[PDB]
Amino acid sequence: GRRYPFVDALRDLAQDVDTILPTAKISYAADWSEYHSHQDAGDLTFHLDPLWADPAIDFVGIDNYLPLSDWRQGADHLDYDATSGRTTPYDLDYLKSNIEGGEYWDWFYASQEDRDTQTRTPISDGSYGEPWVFRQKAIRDWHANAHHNRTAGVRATTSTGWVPGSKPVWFTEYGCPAVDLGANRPNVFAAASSSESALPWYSSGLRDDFMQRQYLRAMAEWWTANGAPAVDLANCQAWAWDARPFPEFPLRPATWSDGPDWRLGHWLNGRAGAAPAAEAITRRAITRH
Amino acid sequence: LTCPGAPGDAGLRRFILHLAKLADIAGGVDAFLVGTEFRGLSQAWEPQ
Amino acid sequence: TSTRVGSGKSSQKVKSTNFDYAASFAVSLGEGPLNGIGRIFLDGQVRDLSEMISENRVRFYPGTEDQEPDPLIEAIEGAAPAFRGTAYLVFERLFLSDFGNRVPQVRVEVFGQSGEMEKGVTGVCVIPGSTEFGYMPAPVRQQSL
Amino acid sequence: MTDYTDHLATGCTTLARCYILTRRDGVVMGFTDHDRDIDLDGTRCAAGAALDASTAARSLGITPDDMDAGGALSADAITEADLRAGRYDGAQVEVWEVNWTDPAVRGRLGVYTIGQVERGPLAFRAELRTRPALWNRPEGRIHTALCDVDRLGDHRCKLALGPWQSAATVIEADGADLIVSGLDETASNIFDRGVLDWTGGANAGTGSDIRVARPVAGGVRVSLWSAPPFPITAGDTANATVGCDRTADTCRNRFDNLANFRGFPLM
Repeated sequence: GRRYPFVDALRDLAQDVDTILPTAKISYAADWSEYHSHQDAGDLTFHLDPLWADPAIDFVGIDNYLPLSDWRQGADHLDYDATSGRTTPYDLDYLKSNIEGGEYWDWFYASQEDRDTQTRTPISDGSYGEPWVFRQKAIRDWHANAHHNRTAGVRATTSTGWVPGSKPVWFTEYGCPAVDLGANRPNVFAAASSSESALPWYSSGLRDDFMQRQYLRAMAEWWTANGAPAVDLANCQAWAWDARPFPEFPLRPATWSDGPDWRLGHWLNGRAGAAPAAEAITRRAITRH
Repeated sequence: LTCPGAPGDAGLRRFILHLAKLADIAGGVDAFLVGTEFRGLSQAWEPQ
Repeated sequence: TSTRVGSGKSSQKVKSTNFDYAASFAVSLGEGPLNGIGRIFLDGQVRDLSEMISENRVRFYPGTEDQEPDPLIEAIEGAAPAFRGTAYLVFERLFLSDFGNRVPQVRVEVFGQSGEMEKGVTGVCVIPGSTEFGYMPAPVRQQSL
Repeated sequence: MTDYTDHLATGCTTLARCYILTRRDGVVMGFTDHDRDIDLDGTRCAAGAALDASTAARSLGITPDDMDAGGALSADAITEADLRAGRYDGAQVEVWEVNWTDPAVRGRLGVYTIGQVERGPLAFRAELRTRPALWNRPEGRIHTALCDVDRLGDHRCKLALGPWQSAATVIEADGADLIVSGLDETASNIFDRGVLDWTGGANAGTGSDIRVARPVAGGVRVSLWSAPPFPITAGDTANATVGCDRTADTCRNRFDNLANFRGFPLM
């Protein structure tokens, strides 16, 4: 049998925290793959936690950096503007459509070569009459239907998170990387040898606040678009905000990134929040003009 | 918030509980987190 | 104010009087609601916040169209000047007096309504980078290492 | 008009574009280009003389384009007196292109606003300026001195309105100096700088500003800033409106809208 020790320990820990504080709601944030089932041989049983279903944990949460769309689609992505008549290099609708359709549900990359060739391979099951149920993409769907375990490939009737309406999902972390592009890798945070440090595969060196705009607000709209806003819209915390860096004025928002952070040493577009010029023009026209 | 008791207790359980204790000192906290992304730990292969 | 000549003339001439013209200057940066008032100073980017909270906590008015109350600037006049929808920062009775009759123009950084993407987002992680005393609202006076 | 583009490709297309025009009054004249009148999309377009002049001026709003269509004057379609009145002025004309061959497909080639009108004894020429040109006019948002209570009842001004407004009829018609009745002596000098919308007649609630209001025998004699457009009959129904000087003291005395006074009396 495969009872992961960390999860068992977590259940015990949850009870202890609840005892210390009734008010505190305990949530374990998880990878998008972890939220459903991380595909594995013999660990294909759903990674959805029995603990998430369990009462002691009071909330279910995701550290979600799952790509809204994948930048490595070559011409098919945001380089499709001339060919497909796409209006802008950064198009909100297109990324939103990609997540909704099934980014990484039908858009996973089988090989590094696939990323290099800029093509996404569809994944589907239907063996049990069920579509790929380990879809990284499904979250509202994951909440909507209790997801049965798939141990060792073979399907299991029992479902982790047996009640479909489990504790509400939490958008604990989300957002685009500081650099340009990065739709393909939104988990990129500057560092040394750690996993987050690695940049998106073909992302431009120049930083883009607009890419953050492409995530953040569009992602919120996408969640509203999702039929059930299981995710905590109120608590949709983005990855970065701070006091010390770039302190021309304590991380002032309308700046691309670095300011007089040189004494400290910093590199983050995310904490600062940009203001879009085009929208402002339209409202100004209506009233001021 | 010095912790005596047992040295062995120090670690993740201690950290979470210590934070909970700090929250208790404050009084109450709306929400708590366990692990932001302990994926490797989450996939701990186990043989029963 | 005058200075004593001591024995030769009058030794009682010296006085410690402060500079005059302390007033509730109000600077209206722009019409309409405004937010993010920061980095304001007459002669430079900023003055010590810890040292100075100015007058009545650096009184400023956002620009509420429906009504704007008067902190004794229009109140004294009575019934004619209450402002509406004007982003005016009121500096009252705070003459520093380092300057003379002239008072240096004060540049205040403010955010015009905008940032729709920012408006849409509800949360940002409050503190990814944490120092030894990380989240302390009061400045933590530090003894030299 | 997508089919019309297909019709253009076939070459079997007969143009039936109709120049529907909505003025400030909102009366619509089809003025269809096609010689046989065609009713398109629920709008009858009579074959009134089409306005056709020289060559198409087309820029997609980068440059505002005034289209100088020249239309032979049609008495039914247009009246010179109304043009002088300006009811016609400010007209918005939408050019919808239709095919005589196919009635169903109608697409608006352009939306334009008549701006400059030149009249001739029997014919007229008009400039159909694009919407950006009107938008391009600059308000400027100036703020100084006088309160913005301004025109009463403005939403930003938030005037109380109510009691001060009055109803009156004209005892005599004297153009600018017409004597009016139904107005109290107290109302006079409070209606100074006011407006006198005339419900009766062509004006239909359109009122010349009253330059001065002075009470006289036979009812208050009202001196308007300008003579009313169209001849105004005596006894025409009228609406009497207060005039706001906008002096901060005046604003205060009359209405005291401290909440909404854009007044900076002392600087």
